[PDB]
Amino acid sequence: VLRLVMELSGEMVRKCDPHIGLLHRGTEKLIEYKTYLQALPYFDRLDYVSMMCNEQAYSLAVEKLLNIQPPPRAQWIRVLFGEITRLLNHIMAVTTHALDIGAMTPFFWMFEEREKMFEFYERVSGARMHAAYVRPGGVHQDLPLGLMDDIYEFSKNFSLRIDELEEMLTNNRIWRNRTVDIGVVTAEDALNYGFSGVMLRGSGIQWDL
Amino acid sequence: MMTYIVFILSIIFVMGFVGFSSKPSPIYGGLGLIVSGGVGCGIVLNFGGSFLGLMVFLIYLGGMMVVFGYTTAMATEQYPSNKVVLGTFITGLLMEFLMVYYVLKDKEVEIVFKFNGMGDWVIYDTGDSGFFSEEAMGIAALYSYGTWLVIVTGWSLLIGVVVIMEITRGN
Amino acid sequence: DIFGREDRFLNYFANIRSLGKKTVKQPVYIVDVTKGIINAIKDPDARGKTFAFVGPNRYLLFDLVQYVFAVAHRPRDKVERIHTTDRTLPHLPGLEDLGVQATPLELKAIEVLRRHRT
Amino acid sequence: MFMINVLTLIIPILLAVAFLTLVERKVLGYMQFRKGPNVVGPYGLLQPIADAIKLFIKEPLRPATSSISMFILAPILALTLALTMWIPLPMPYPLINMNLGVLFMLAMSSLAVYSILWSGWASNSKYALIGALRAVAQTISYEVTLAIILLSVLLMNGSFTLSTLIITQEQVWLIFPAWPLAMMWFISTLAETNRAPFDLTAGPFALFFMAEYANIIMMNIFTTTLFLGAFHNPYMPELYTINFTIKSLLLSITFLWIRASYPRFRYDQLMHLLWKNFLPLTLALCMWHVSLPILLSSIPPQT
Amino acid sequence: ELLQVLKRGLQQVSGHGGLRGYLRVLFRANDVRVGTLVGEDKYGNKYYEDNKQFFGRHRWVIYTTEMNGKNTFWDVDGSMVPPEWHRWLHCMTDDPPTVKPPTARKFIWTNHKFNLSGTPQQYVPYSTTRKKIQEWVPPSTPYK
Amino acid sequence: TYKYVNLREPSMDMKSVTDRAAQTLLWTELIRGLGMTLSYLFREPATINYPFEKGPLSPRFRGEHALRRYPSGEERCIACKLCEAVCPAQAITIEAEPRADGSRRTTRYDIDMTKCIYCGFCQEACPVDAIVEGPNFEFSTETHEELLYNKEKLLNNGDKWEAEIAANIQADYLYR
Amino acid sequence: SRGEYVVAKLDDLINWARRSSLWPMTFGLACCAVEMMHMAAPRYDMDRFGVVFRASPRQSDVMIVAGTLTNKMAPALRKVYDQMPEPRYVVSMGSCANGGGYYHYSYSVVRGCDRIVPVDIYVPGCPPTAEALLYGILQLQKKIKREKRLRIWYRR
Amino acid sequence: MWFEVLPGIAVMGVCLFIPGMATARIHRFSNGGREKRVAHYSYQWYLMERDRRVSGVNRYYVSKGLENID
Amino acid sequence: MNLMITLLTNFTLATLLVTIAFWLPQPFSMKFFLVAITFLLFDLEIALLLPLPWASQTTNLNTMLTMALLLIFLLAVSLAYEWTQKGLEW
Ligand code: SF4
Ligand code: SF4
Ligand code: SF4
Repeated sequence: VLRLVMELSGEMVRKCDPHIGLLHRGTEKLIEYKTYLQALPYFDRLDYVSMMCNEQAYSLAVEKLLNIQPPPRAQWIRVLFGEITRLLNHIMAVTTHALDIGAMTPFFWMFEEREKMFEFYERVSGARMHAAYVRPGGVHQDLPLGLMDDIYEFSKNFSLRIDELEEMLTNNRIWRNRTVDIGVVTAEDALNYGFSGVMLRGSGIQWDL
Repeated sequence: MMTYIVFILSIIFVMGFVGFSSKPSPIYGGLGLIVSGGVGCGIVLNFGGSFLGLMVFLIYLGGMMVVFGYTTAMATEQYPSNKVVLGTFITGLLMEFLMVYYVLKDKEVEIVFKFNGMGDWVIYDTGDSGFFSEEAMGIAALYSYGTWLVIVTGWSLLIGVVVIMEITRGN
Repeated sequence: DIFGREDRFLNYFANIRSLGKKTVKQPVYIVDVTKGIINAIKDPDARGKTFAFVGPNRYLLFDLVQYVFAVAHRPRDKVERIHTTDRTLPHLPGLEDLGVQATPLELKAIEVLRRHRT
Repeated sequence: MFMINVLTLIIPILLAVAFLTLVERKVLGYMQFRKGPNVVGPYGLLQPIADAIKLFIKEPLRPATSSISMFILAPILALTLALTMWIPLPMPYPLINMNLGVLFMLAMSSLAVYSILWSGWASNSKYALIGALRAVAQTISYEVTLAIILLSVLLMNGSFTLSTLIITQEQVWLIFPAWPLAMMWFISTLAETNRAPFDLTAGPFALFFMAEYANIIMMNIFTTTLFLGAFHNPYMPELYTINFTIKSLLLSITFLWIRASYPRFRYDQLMHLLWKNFLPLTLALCMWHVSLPILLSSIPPQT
Repeated sequence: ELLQVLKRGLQQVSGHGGLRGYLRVLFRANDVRVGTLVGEDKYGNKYYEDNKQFFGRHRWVIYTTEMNGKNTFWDVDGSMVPPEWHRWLHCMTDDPPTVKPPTARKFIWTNHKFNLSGTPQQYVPYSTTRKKIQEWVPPSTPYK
Repeated sequence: TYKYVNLREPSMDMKSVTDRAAQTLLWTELIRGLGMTLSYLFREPATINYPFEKGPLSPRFRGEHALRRYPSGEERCIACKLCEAVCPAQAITIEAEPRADGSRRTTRYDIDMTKCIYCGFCQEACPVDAIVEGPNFEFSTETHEELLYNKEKLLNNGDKWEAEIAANIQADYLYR
Repeated sequence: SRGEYVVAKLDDLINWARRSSLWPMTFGLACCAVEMMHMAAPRYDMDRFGVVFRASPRQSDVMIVAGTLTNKMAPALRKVYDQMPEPRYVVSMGSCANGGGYYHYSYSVVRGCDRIVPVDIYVPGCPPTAEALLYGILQLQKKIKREKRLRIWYRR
Repeated sequence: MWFEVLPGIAVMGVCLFIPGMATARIHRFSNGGREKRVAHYSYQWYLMERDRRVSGVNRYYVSKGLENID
Repeated sequence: MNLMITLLTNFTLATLLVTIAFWLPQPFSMKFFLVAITFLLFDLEIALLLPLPWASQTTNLNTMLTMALLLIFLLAVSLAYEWTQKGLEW
């Protein structure tokens, strides 16, 4: 939860200071007093929406430092779950944007789809959300028999559901009337304000790691 | 609950007028004026009374004490009763009692007049064949004959709009 | 008659409206009273004998209730217990000889007289 | 007899409001992918009974404010509006015949505005005051539109009495000679119910609860009488009453059905929307509904 | 077609056992899809598996009255289930547990004592530890 | 390989501009959205009944913190402290003593259920599979004393059921 | 025993009324918040049980506190807690909040919400799955079944 | 499906069906199989007043049918 | 007195609801202000308009038609004046 100190002329602004800091935990100090393998769930859950991508970042950091190459099948499963987790992160961002702006039901439609996502993480590792699951050195405790066909079915149904989400929202005139005029970002400001990723995608410059 | 019901509602009417004439906090004054307007509408509908009191009920108690409470909300504070206010309400109660006493246990009340003090069912119509509720065709005469009158009224309302915006910083 | 955040007679003073007499009376705030109690319960040789807590002020009743109203922004068994007596007993010791300081009425009275208008 | 009629009006407001709350929660649940409330007893009617009596016999939200008198006086106004604002609405034999009822509807809506303003002044510190002030402004910004549209639809049938309206709706429905005026009036009723797509982002919540939900059912009944319906035959009123109830239920389901689908507005976009989209179009359709009956040889039999 | 749904939808209540059999399970919580009768087991509980509904509503359970003397006609708990049906009922498996229920081991309970917190009979923590430093005993024999 | 959107224009065919005007004044696509939401209204709810039906899971779920014992045998733990050495919030507390028989044993084997975080490290670390993450998850406890597991609490929690745990391991000891 | 029996049924009435709905405020700091929003999901419904998610604190019955409760968070937590009516219950969800847990040896972090609020229902897990949390809420309702409040007022 | 929502809608519609039904029932009972004479104008009130005058029972729904011509 | 008795019964029932509910459980912006007065003047011109259907039956129709359309024209003139002279802008 942010604290926000907004200095406003009314139904307008003048300035604002977002106090971030209320959810400070001490992850850096805790990892400075731990090992690698014990501290790996910190890099599973400091970001909590991405639940495999931060593991991927820590694992490729340790493998990049350690001069030890992972096997190919571990890399393909890592890419597969990275794309799955990317899907989960964007669908959470869309649905909680919709909840914060109004828009109560498509939130729950895509949360049904994300419940199937959590069911897939259950079937793979066991966890609902905090599947640590990634040793530096490839995927440990690999996927069982009877997963890929289910991912295939989920892919077909989810392509249908995301076309239906673009039908319900997305040229919805009142949501366009709600959010067009705000959010302008110059590419110079996008590079000098330390922006990275979706801001750089959405404002001008081609950039993709 | 007797014959003098218009007189009773008039007593409650003067009660409300005294209740905000005692100078309270302005939202309590607005409350007293709202009760006063409701019972005045009741009086004028009791004397029949088709349209006019329900018409003012939208205007004053639909669009004027709204702005009273609006300006009381935005401007004044009361950011921390008084003997003068409570004493003036006592004097209002006592003078109403004195006037009602000189009505009831005497013949009549005369200040500089001759008020025949009795029940105000007189005077009243002896049931004539109205059939169209003569207040209604009366207010309908404002558009049959009102050439000059609605012109000057609407022109003053246009002036009211431009004067309000100019004083509160036109343009 | 101890006074505190959920006092009986201070709330009886505040939430009111009643007569007038005069009676000597001393209140004492609760936390140093129970500090004396926990001193007696953590340190022996103070057993056997009996103790009595004494407040510091001990002044007139009606002026004290006026102090309560003037800090509180507004101008039968229990009420007879506060009308009747509150006397001193110089026999048995109290806060002083036990080695603990009792705070006066005023600072804690400001601390406890919340919840008036605005 | 007279007070029997009074009680048989004003006792089912409790049942009707509480069961409206169960129905609206179930319809939100099935517009969503949900059941419920259905596990607590049979199908969840006892569940509105139980949480209604809980919210009654919950602790009073103790002030923490001042002005106990005004804290009493605002929701007593809201709920006496809620009880005294189904009375002149004709389902065929109304409780009180009146020469005029529609300006009474408008005046009681303005009294609901008074209720909101009194609760806002007696509420809290300054932020609740500013929020209640903006709520009063967005509530008051529609008793121009609703009033003038209701004026132009009573102009098609003359009398204020509204029983002449339920006479004149026998041949064809009134949605056909005024569809856009009726649509704009229905959007104004969505504004006056203060629900989605509009904003509230306390106590007595039971009375404010009851007042808003009775206002919803009132506007739905007044809609179902106002712009549609069917013929009324004497010596069989229950037929028209059943048809009336079916149409009002389907319109209230339509209301909640539109509620569950769209995000909120922006406040300056709301006033922009209001003035610069309703108010010339209201005036235009109203002046055309003035100039048309004088040119189609049809001035109404307002006797 | 609407009279063919009412004709189909009234049979599972009439085939439930009558009316007062269906009164019990409807006042209990929800179940209306009775008709498969897979398995009864200890604490008298009943396990019904339908395949026609979706994945999540295959396997449901009806509890009993006084399974361990707690008047559980109402207010059914989780962990009122035996462990082999607990394997079957979360769908970790897809085999019925009456094919191989037991293990050939004589240390497993017969109660499956349920959720016990909030009773006069529940759990406390303690120190499973013997004597710490063995404090000295004064001479209890009378010297001097 | 870049596929950008929001580069279009309202083309000035008269049918196009009158369709945008009809969209402005008539709310066509709003009624389209209502139609989509009614299409999801007339479906069936994808819900369950909780005290009767329970949701789907996997055999590799991490639950109860139960211990095991040998087939007609002893405690499976031999007090080798590896679960403390991998417990990332140090909820594992072990104090070990032998006995007069000769086989080494424990005294105290405790878990903070506050500090447990359900990795799987004390399952993948235990060299004889003594501590096993259980199948279920219903703790839901009204007090705070009743979440500090003793050794015999873990033994009766592993002996209230083990054929469940044995079935899970016997199904899925091959992968891990 | 006519008064005792009718007062007993009256206590059953009010306890059933309170255990019926219990619509909370969802506090929700870290990923336990996402698990609460996913026990608002269509698989596990709160609104089968009168449980409406609503962040209006004055009309909140119970309060689920979850996420990593910090020392910078705690005074605003208890200021929320004071303006909440006397029928109130606290459900501590999640290994962060029910005893510190993983961030337990860390500065600026409260060692679990025992040290801030009175706690009624501890539910562990990380994340405590929607099945477990819903089991905890049913056990809360059975605590509401066992209250004997009006019996204590009767024989008081 | 939507079979669960329909009994709640049904009972709430019964609560919407009841007040006008009972009101029209009471109006047809307390007039003797009539509709109550609505009083909009002073003309029809004078007509109703001479109606209640010629009844003699100090009510108006008696309507004294044709057996007092001469 | 009929509707007054109904109003009295509803008021007494609501006060009984309040007593069972209570005694038994024991700066600004200037741009805000233009809304109120602008509404007030629109509502006053509504007050001028609204007895129009009672006048729909007299022997004068052309003068009434022209003055009624003059009144809505002047209301739209005031609307366009504040609409173009930044009276309601943000
Ligand atoms: S699962 Fe729990 S006990 Fe085991 S290592 Fe992790 S935190 Fe420690
Ligand atoms: S890792 Fe296994 S055998 Fe070793 S001390 Fe822990 S529980 Fe015992
Ligand atoms: S207990 Fe686990 S799931 Fe909950 S907030 Fe903490 S890290 Fe997240």
